[PDB]
Amino acid sequence: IDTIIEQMRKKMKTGFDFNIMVVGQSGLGKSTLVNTLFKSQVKIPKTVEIKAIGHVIKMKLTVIDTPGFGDQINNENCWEPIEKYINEQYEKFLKEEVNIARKKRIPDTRVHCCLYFISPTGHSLRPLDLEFMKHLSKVVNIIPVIAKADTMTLEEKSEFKQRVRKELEVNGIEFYPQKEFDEDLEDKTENDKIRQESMPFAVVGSDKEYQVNGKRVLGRKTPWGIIEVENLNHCEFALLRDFVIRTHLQDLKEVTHNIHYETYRAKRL
Amino acid sequence: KKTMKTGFDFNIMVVGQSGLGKSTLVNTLFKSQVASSWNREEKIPKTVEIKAIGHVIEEGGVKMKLTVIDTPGFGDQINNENCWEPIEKYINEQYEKFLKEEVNIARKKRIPDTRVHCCLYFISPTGHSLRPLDLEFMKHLSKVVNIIPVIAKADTMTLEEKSEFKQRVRKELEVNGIEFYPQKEFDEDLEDKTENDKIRQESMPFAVVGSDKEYQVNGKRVLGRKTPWGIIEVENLNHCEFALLRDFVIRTHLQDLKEVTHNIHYETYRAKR
Ligand SMILES: Nc1nc2c(ncn2[C@@H]2O[C@H](COP(=O)(O)OP(=O)(O)O)[C@@H](O)[C@H]2O)c(=O)[nH]1
Ligand SMILES: Nc1nc2c(ncn2[C@@H]2O[C@H](COP(=O)(O)OP(=O)(O)O)[C@@H](O)[C@H]2O)c(=O)[nH]1
Ligand SMILES: [Mg+2]
Ligand SMILES: [Mg+2]
Repeated sequence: IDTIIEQMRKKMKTGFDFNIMVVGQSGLGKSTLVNTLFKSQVKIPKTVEIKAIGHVIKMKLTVIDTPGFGDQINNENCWEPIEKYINEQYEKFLKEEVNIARKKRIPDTRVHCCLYFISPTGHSLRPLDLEFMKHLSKVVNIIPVIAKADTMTLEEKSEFKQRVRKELEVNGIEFYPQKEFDEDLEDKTENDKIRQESMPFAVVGSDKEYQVNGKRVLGRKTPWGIIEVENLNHCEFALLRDFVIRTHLQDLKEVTHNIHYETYRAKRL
Repeated sequence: KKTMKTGFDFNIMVVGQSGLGKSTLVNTLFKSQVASSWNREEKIPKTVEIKAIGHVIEEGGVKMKLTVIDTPGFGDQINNENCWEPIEKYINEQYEKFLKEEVNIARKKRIPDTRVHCCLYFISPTGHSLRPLDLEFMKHLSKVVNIIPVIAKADTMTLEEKSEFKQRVRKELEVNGIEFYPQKEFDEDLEDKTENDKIRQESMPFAVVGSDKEYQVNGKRVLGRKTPWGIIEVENLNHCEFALLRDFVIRTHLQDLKEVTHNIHYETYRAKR
């Protein structure tokens, strides 16, 4: 009997893979948001190693948690461990793609999406964050996210989202969705809304559940009330959730393959 | 009874990375120590120069010149080596001034005192351990001024998060030999030690919320932050510990801060001069 239960836990073939990474200083809620993402589609220690966690939704969703980077006294080249991980998956894929083993289906561990967490300071972006995002954008789709958005009043949040958008433009930071890859009027219309209003996504994370309106929901219980993570009246996690998992999942993979990976392959060959 | 002149000068400096509510708390300190007033509309600009703001304050009937020194943030660059040197320089510049002035060739009855008596070091509520830059920065400052660690934006935390983080900060500071005020080395007897043990092990670091804006709560206007869920009241002990910090620095330990500054820190400067 005990043996019989073991095979059941072993287990689900999937049609495709999607891989998201979270990146930024320690203490910004990255690991919490990883768990939040997983609990939206079904104490946390400091993260000391890059770790990939997968779950079947059929698709295999992998979320890659990372140690804090860009939070030290000296941060020169602090992006290199992340770059190394990303390029390792490109190299893996390159060799799998030649396909000597003649598989029908090729495993894809490449990072299709990188959530870059920005601390909610109210002020101009850190030069370090600008530099970090610049290096990452060369090799992966970057999506800027404002961490711990419950830190901000409504006015502070609007002001800061606008500041971040302006400073990304001024500094020439490539982030997804890139205007360069808008196909038509429908894409330009939807993506302009995303670029100019929705982004950067101001999120709150929690893997704790509370009953609100007689329903179990993800929420953050502060001493002043329960912040409902998936309620758009409370934060923008649901906008981020739907953007990455529903509306632009396929687009993120296509840019990853046809642009970032092809750039890797070009340089490799 | 009461007179126009101030009894003494008291100088507080706020230090920490940008975006931690430092400049806001500067404004909060002055507003808590004072009328019907319209709230600030414009955002406080990023602080890019060291700036001393002074006002005559009353506290328990006595007038003091309270100066709060606002400072630029740090830690936001690729390379933050030696980012404490500008603050160290200001602190030493005041010691130097006092040294040149205390000779008192002008025969003044009172000597103007611009020395930093108290330095509030703001720590981001990160949940884990301290940031290495913060540890190093505090380690350097603790050798030349009185440091009090403060958890910034404490409304960021749940009650359990706040409790654990306070302990983690204390443990980190102790393991690293960081002698923040009240320094154990200067504990003079058992009564002193028993009392300062409580401060070091329970009171500190203070978890604060800052706001120089006022909102009506149950018929009274109070300092607070207006969130979608409610008003976080800065001077309410049930909401945060700003009131404890203010009372500690302005009333109960003000003179002790000044004495440690003059008899220890300033004397070490003067000896090394
Ligand atoms: N205020 C606030 N705190 C959060 C949020 N998400 C996580 N936290 C807390 O922030 C601290 C660090 O979270 P963690 O997930 O470990 O961050 P990481 O170091 O970036 O992985 C913990 O105390 C969390 O409970 C959030 O959305 N808002
Ligand atoms: N959540 C929270 N935000 C605060 C607090 N105090 C200030 N702020 C906000 O934090 C941002 C930066 O404040 P500022 O005083 O300029 O910080 P400084 O750069 O350290 O001087 C502003 O949006 C403030 O309104 C606080 O106690 N809690
Ligand atoms: Mg983590
Ligand atoms: Mg400031």
